[PDB]
Amino acid sequence: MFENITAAPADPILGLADLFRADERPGKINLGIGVYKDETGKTPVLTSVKKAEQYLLENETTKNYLGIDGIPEFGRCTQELLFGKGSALINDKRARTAQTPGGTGALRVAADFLAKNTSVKRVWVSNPSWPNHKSVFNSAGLEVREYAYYDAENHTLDFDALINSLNEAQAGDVVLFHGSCHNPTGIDPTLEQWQTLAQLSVEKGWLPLFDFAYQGFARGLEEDAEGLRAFAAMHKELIVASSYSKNFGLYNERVGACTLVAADSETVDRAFSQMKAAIRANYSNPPAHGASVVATILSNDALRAIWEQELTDMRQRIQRMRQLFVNTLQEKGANRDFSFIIKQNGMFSFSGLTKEQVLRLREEFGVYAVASGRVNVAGMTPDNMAPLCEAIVAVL
Amino acid sequence: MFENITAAPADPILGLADLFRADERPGKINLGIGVYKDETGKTPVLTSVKKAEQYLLENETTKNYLGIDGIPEFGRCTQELLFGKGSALINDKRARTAQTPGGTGALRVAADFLAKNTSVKRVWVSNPSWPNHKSVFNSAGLEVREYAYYDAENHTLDFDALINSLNEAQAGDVVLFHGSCHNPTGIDPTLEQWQTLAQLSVEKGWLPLFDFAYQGFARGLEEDAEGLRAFAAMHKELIVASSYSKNFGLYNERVGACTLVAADSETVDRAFSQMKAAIRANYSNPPAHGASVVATILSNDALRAIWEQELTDMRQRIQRMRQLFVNTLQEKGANRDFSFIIKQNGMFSFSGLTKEQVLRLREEFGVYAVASGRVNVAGMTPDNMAPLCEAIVAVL
Ligand SMILES: *Cc1c(COP(=O)(O)O)cnc(C)c1O
Ligand SMILES: *Cc1c(COP(=O)(O)O)cnc(C)c1O
Repeated sequence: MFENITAAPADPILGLADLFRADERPGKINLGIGVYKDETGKTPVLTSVKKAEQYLLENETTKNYLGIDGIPEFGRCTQELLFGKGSALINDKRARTAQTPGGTGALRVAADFLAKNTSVKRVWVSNPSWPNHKSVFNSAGLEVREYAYYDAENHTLDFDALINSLNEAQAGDVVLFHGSCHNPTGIDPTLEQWQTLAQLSVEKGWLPLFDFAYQGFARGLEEDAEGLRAFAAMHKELIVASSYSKNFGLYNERVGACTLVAADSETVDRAFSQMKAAIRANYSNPPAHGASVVATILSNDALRAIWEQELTDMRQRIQRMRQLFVNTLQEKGANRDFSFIIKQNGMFSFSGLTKEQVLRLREEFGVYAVASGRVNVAGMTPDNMAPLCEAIVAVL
Repeated sequence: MFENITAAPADPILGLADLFRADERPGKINLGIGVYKDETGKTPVLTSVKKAEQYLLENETTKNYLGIDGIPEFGRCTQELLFGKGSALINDKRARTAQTPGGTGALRVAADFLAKNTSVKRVWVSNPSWPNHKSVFNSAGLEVREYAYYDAENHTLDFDALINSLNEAQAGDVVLFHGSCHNPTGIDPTLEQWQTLAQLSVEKGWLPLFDFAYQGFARGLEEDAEGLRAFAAMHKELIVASSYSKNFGLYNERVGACTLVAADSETVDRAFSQMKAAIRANYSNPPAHGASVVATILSNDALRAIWEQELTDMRQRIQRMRQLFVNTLQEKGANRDFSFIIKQNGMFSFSGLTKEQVLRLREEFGVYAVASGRVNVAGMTPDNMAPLCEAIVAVL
């Protein structure tokens, strides 16, 4: 019965790793990764999570099942992290949150929930977007469309072209927004554009679906959430998928939440129960480890202070590197003006190199980027910074 | 958009917990649970897993993403646990295994994989079966049918009636077998009946789907697998979902694997890639914690020896309790002959009480069982054993 089965197509991101872990050139550099790396080239366990894990090892007495929605604490801290302390939404009991296996698990859960309990048929995802967004949505049965976003020429957010592509979006359609650090491009709407996008959404009838995967990496934990909070203020409904994989360095523990907000308590509840049933037919209940670690940190003044600083360092390292990158080029040749790399947020951004320029980089020079010219800035160190720009300038 | 949403129906198993955690009667007893409990009424963390977790805390240097299939070690030990050491299947490179979030996550993953890459439309699950089996299958789009199993009158496995219901099963149909400790009833096919069921499956063209959730609880780790191994010997294809939640007491860490076997290397591989793509659109990659704990134990002679003993104790406690149960009744009144409870395997079995007898138990006497009359034997202790049978005999 499996003899007819077709090879699944490689992922070139997940498929890119291999040739790196096969190349030999000494200079070898991997800027196609999706995780953060410190100045020494490693993806360390935060000190704060190591402390929370010792606590757990000592205080855990059972590994019995969590509820289907996970750890209550975890759910609350998330809501507070996302919407804020004295939020009208939290006080009105308008939000229910489900602990989920990774930001990805949250997306799929919203997907299966939306797919089977509502009349949603389409989801619009920004033009360049995290490639896996589409696949998560298709597998639920939903159709994915694309709205315009990135100005190929100006390396900016085309606000008009974006809106112009969102008028073809009808009422009960789900629009997907990246809360901060746009995954492929790093270009984020300003606060005025989020307020504008919020208003259009209210009039037009769209159902917002926020993907928060890097809270804390553009400007901070609170600032990074103003857009999401601009919508939360005028919308009666919205869904939000967050991940704690990149901001807690908890990648393989699968920590993320899927938050659902309705018009009032009775509704978020009724709707939440169907969400529970979706989870229940998927993985049954969430993995306690990484999430126990996050509830513990966030609810301990001591540990939380340390984590904030660890987040801040990470964020500051990337900012140190975007700047050092746009400079070393200016010194080592650099035809073009890469000044745009600066103030593009998060670990990524499009270099703007052609697909053929990337190949040449990876083949002669041994620098590994995603064919889209997307580079992970956190994979740059002061040490490899120089050969890196020298091999880029050697291709334009 | 969520105002039309319908209340999801309660789970009465997951919905049964509540009224227990609300009742007041001192004598209060919960035999409707799904987890194991020791003689003191607790679900402890094994000593072996506590040791493996200290190891991890000390030796882990990163929490970076696992592959989509998880931890290789974990995959190998599983294969060896399931098929055996010098297995033709392992040596021929005929099996690929994916670490998954719980036995439930494995089921869904097989489900989405089967749903989208094969011409499977139906799945047959034993008559009384783990209720969540159906929901996992429906959500993939597959249809669930039911084959006969349990002799209401004899408290036995109706071998004929079973087979008689499996002739309506056509060629590319998936038949689901519980490898050991049938979830609701505890009745397991003997080795001759597994060999017979294997042969029928080969001639008729069915695709076996084994659900192993209690390996080690009926007779042992190896014996519990002879059925599965009887099929593995004649089948060119078969799928197996295993869970490590009940045998490692790792309930909330979501540890389970989804094993896929094809006719040969090239095929299991091609097919495996599509399975990877299913996982990839679901949760992206598996939680490392509970699975790291299992690879570490299983690959350490010291720790594995301790675990085996802990498994053996659990298994022996349940056997001590089935026997003590069928006896205390014989002493305290007992109309009927419950001698059938003895040598019914695992933590469960049907008491054979009518749905109205269960209600009366739970309402007057404060004993909590699932309406199907299913009782968890591991929730019985020598201490509560006496009031328990006294309140049962008070209802017949
Ligand atoms: C990383 C990422 C996710 C997936 O998160 P996991 O937490 O690893 O599942 C989802 N969305 C975006 C935009 C991401 O960058
Ligand atoms: C417990 C159980 C499962 C689910 O296992 P988890 O590992 O908790 O997902 C699946 N199948 C059967 C028969 C079970 O008893």
